[PDB]
Amino acid sequence: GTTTMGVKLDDATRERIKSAATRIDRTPHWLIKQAIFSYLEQLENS
Amino acid sequence: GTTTMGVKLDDATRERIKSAATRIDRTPHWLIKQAIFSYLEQLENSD
Repeated sequence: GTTTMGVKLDDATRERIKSAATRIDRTPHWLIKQAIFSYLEQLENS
Repeated sequence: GTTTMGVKLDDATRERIKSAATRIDRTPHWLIKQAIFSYLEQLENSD
């Protein structure tokens, strides 16, 4: 029960993700999932 | 330019995104992008 979804991002955003992930010793993939869970927690909380 | 990167999501996460996106009149793709923007801003800001 796992699927790969494509997210279309401009190069500026991609580079922001890469830089941020490295700083926190994470992969860009982790960073995106963390982003998703954080935003979902904020929407679902209400 | 533009790049497409694959995010590996389990079905529970995929359905949560779909449900929440519909509730806010958006697509799952938009929601993921918004999540990214919001998280990056919080990550980049000085406290």
